[PDB]
Amino acid sequence: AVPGDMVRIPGGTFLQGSPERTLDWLDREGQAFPRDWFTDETPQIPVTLPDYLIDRHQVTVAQFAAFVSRTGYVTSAERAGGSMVYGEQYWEIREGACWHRPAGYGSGIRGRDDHPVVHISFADAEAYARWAGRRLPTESEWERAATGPSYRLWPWGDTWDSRNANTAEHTAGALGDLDAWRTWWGAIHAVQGPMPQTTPVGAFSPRGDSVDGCADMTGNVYEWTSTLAHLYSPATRCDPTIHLVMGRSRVIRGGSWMNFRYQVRCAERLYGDPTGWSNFALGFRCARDVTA
Repeated sequence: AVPGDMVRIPGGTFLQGSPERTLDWLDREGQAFPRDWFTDETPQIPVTLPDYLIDRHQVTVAQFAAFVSRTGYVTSAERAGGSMVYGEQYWEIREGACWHRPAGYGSGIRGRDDHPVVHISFADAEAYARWAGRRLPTESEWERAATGPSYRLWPWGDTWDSRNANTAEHTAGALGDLDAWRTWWGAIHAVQGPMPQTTPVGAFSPRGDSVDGCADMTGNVYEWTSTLAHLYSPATRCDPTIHLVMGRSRVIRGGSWMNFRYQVRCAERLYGDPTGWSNFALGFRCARDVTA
């Protein structure tokens, strides 16, 4: 039996990572990051997986609330008294920030039932998945579900469309140019506070869905995987801050509402501190062996 809220990814072998021509092309595009910020996607490696199950949607607020309701679970951020938000200029600790106070004391989740839940630490996410009789996806399971059985830049193919997902490409597009966006970012912080601009899970289906049926693998919230940060070959060379977290951080995928197109690709790698750190743009979805 396959649960109604999961989809079945068929087993096979796929090329995990990004080919050299993609990095060449990002080098040509006038985007910020030097090449060695993307080299942790290289070289591509053959990865064999069985059939496996992955959630169609990111875990929502309403689902996390049911978990807390029935178990009494207290999240890392609650224990710490705060959690990260992106402020006027930098990431910041926000007092009281947590899944039910996404912007800290004075905010709430009224009417965001079906949005992805955020301020989820690595341990929060594993606790939920365990309770649900499931687990986190590995990095390999996540990427295969995003790119499909052959390589593509985004879940829907190689041509960007700001309409297919919840990213900053939409919002900057609407305000007219990257400058009006930065102004806007500043202005909405003054009053409103640091509110996540999440969207209801599945709101862009089927446009932005992956080939196997996963929604929001692009943008909305970052997503935890169970994979400890590692290079695809021992000779891969990246920015020293990426090397620094290898073997310590867990892998975070998908990009978020805050990202532009190159940080929401199927193969983009990000990393997070698994020991209690969390932030207002990071959640998760679950996965399962076909047979538990």
